[PDB]
Amino acid sequence: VQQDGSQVLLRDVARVELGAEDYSTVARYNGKPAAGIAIKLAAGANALDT
Amino acid sequence: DVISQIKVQNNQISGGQLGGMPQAADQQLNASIIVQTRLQTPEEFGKILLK
Amino acid sequence: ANYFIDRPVFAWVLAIIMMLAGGLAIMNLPVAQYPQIAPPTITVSATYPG
Repeated sequence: VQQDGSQVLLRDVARVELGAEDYSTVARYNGKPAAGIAIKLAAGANALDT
Repeated sequence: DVISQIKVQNNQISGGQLGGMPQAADQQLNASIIVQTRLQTPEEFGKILLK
Repeated sequence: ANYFIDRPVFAWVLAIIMMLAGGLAIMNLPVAQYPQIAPPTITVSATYPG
């Protein structure tokens, strides 16, 4: 808070944005943005019904 | 004071990258930044600035 | 041995038991492309941002 009285906020000194945790990876599927998951099965499980 | 100065001047400061994700377009430079490293010899330790 | 020749019903019962056990096994038997071939490995991952 300045002596004038104007309040200094975070937005006055920075840009706040919902971004990513890790920016060092570009994943594209046929040229379009995408994210994937790998399923690793279990022990004693049926790979067909799973 | 000696302990605090040793802690300050024997650190592993992580500088970062001169151009890193999210980087600007048409960016053609990528390098790491070195700021500080842990001391290695007693000669370096004896040169720590106390005041 | 050779005493099953005198007792065909015992042989047929043994065959039926074998077939039933095989059906039960096929009903609940894990399937996969390959079994655990690689030796076990443990991965320790640490992140130091910057």
